[PDB]
Amino acid sequence: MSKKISGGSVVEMQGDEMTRIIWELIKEKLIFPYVELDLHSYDLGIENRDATNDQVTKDAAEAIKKHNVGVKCATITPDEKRVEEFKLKQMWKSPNGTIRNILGGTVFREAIICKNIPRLVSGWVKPIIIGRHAYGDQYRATDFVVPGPGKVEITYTPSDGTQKVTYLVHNFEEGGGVAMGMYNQDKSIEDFAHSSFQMALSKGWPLYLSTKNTILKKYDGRFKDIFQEIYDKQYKSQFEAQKIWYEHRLIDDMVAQAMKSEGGFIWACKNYDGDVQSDSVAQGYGSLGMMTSVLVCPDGKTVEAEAAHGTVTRHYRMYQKGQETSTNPIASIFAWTRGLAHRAKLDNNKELAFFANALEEVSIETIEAGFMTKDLAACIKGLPNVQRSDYLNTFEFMDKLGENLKIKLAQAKL
Amino acid sequence: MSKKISGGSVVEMQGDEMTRIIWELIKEKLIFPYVELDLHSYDLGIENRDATNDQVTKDAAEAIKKHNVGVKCATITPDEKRVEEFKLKQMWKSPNGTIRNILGGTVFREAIICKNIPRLVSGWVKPIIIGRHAYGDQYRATDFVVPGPGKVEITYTPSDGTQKVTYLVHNFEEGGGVAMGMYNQDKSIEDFAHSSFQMALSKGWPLYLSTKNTILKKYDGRFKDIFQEIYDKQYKSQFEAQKIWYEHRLIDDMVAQAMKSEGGFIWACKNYDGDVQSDSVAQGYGSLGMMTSVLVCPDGKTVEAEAAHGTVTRHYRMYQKGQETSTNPIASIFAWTRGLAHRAKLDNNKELAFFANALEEVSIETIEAGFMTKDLAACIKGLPNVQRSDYLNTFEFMDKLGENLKIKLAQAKL
Ligand SMILES: NC(=O)c1ccc[n+]([C@@H]2O[C@H](COP(=O)([O-])OP(=O)(O)OC[C@H]3O[C@@H](n4cnc5c(N)ncnc54)[C@H](OP(=O)(O)O)[C@@H]3O)[C@@H](O)[C@H]2O)c1
Ligand SMILES: NC(=O)c1ccc[n+]([C@@H]2O[C@H](COP(=O)([O-])OP(=O)(O)OC[C@H]3O[C@@H](n4cnc5c(N)ncnc54)[C@H](OP(=O)(O)O)[C@@H]3O)[C@@H](O)[C@H]2O)c1
Ligand SMILES: [Ca+2]
Ligand SMILES: [Ca+2]
Repeated sequence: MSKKISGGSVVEMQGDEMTRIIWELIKEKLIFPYVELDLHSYDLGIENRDATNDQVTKDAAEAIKKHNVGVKCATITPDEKRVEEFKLKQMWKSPNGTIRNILGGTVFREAIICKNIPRLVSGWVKPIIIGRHAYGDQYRATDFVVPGPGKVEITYTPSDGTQKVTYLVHNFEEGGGVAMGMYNQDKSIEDFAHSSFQMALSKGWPLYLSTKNTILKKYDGRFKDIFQEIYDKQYKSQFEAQKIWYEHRLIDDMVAQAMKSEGGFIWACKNYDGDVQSDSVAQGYGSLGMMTSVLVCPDGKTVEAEAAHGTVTRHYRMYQKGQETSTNPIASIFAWTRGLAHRAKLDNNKELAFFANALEEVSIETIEAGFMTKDLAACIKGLPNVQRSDYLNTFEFMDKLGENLKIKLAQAKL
Repeated sequence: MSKKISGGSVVEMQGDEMTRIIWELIKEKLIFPYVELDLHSYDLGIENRDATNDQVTKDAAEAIKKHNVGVKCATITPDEKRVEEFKLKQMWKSPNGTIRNILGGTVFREAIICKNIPRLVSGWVKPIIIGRHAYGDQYRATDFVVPGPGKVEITYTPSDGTQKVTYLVHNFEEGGGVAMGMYNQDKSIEDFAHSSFQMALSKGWPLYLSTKNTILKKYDGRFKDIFQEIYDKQYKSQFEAQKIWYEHRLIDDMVAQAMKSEGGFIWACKNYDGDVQSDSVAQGYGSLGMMTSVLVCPDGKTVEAEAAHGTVTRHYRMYQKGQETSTNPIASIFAWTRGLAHRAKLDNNKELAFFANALEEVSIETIEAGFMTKDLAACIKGLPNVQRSDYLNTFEFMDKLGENLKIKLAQAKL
């Protein structure tokens, strides 16, 4: 609509439920008024994905390869109950898995900190950065139900023409169950290691990798060996210069060490662990609504910013019944600022870069000034002691943000 | 030596490193002096397992089936570095996986609480109980290294050999990587559900199950469907009477909800999640050294008690160097007490039951009186502010418990 700064090419991906509502408020009140964009939109709402048989999801991924920058809204991943809810043709796969599998790379997640917000974990005075391997494992697996007594096996047929190898997975003598198979590639694991070592060096913090190699001796063993190998041959000396270090730990030990630490380190996580632990860490610092998530591709030019949390169904349900909601929009806001910032970097656009940072400090300034959504208010007071007066609802908060942004930009221009 | 209370038949499993040292101190100073047990002993130390080609591990599991009660010390699970350390014949599999796979059931883990010990997580004023499915998944999988380009497929064959379903896992056309197969059985998942619903009813607390069914639609979907099914048909009404409830949550949502909760609920976890989260929860309340872990078998008669943590190798290295150490023995002691307490329940042995509870309160009384190992001292003071005078070394702590126990048992008679 009414815009002024030249933003450039950006790939936008619309989402579902509560986040879809918030997403539009962000563009209308915080972005469009000040930035003119060459926008490429792809509606990843559950209805449009079903309509296009999920083709829209693949088109978006490819669009990101071309334009180099994407910003995504949380989306719904269908299970049986969802198929029945929207009368879907199929139980579509996670659009995040599809995008990540096509782009590849590492998803770096970190909390968004405000000085007036108490944490649930007492010692985290420094930031914890998680590097989630964005490829393979459970997010590209094959699983099915075992109908009754029978044999389940997994085989490998070499392109080198030698004899195929067959391994027994299990002999179901009586009754059925379930089975599945998953995998990962060396090249992808290699990129994962490089991005981890590089992130630790740019921050000047130690690096940790977690696996369960004692149980999955071959599978996880490969992650552990590739990391150690690349470290010894290309990064060990650089780490020592900055007096930092790299260590591998069993997932058990790692989550406990993290819990009692004071933060200040990079945490390389396999796909699943990175998925689960980034939520635990976000909640630890305060709220799932306060965290950044950016997929950094192996090219060092392409990026996809997103909100790590989901569509927030519980809040949407309330909305549908006419009950007042107080959903944190910051995570969704920082997906735009982080993306536009990268856009700025790639175009040497100082104005856009200025805008991206300006919106980020306005978000933090607002909350520290005392205006926040219910989740952050519960951090200060106890959830049981939170009063309606301690916070603004979803839309009152977007309005306040809007005014503050308008004031800061004016302050800058004048 | 001495002994006085008739204890009955108990299967003991010796372990490795730091926990092996502690294990002997427990028998010599806390058990043997007051109880004469019919011990059917098995050495699960890494050296004896290698010597017997791991047969000793299977003999122990079978012994537990026969005598109905076992108590186990933490053990080492070999990876390449361990094979080189002890010059092992093979990279032996986890003895815990072997025992659990043979016995089946659910492993219930819970923290051991002391009033004077501060938590890392602020809101947990009530206990969190984890029910870890002890069968299948990653702990009975088939993983291998993929040497180069080729195809990996997984298949199922009815026992009547009439057909064969083949699913494509992945086409490796660029290089190599890894792949694996895993499974589970309906019957085992069914026992898991029943034990979870029953535990919630005996405690009078809500129950939660976590899975990632949105991604592993068939595999995790089966867990979710079996739980809901058994709930609706056999437990829903009983839950409502006690005003409690059951809900399924995505693993993402679950770990975050747990982090900000006040505790007071049963948490049904798939094998892997139960493995990882029980460590995070233990550290949250204070220390990995303060947690109980008991495998409750389907037969509702056989039980296996253990410590949830490992052999504590790091402390063990300082021990070998001839350096003074301070390692929490509490978890190892409760493995003996809960095991003896079950033996008492089965034989209707009142004297033994009194003894088991007496040792448990002595452990708690000692710490609350101000005598503890370094880990607990760091909970009170900050780790950076802990002084030697603030804690006892392992040998000093065991001796203090030993004297306190002597007192209580003397008053328990005189
Ligand atoms: N596209 C994605 O990246 C993504 C990621 C995760 C889940 N999902 C999808 O989202 C749907 C719901 O999944 P879920 O239940 O696990 O949801 P979720 O979106 O992660 O939210 C679960 C809970 O987290 C809290 N929360 C999350 N974001 C919040 C915010 N911005 N402000 C305040 N509180 C927030 C709320 O707790 P209270 O209810 O206690 O306030 C909410 O009920 C599913 O269809 C799922 O597939 C998508
Ligand atoms: N048999 C079992 O049930 C079991 C379970 C887990 C691991 N393991 C085995 O044990 C070995 C070591 O594995 P890991 O490194 O993950 O070890 P771990 O035994 O879990 O200990 C890891 C860290 O946890 C803390 N910790 C654990 N128990 C403690 C106690 N009793 N008192 C005080 N602090 C305690 C220590 O932290 P600080 O160093 O910071 O003090 C220690 O270095 C491996 O060979 C593994 O296969 C066996
Ligand atoms: Ca997540
Ligand atoms: Ca564990």
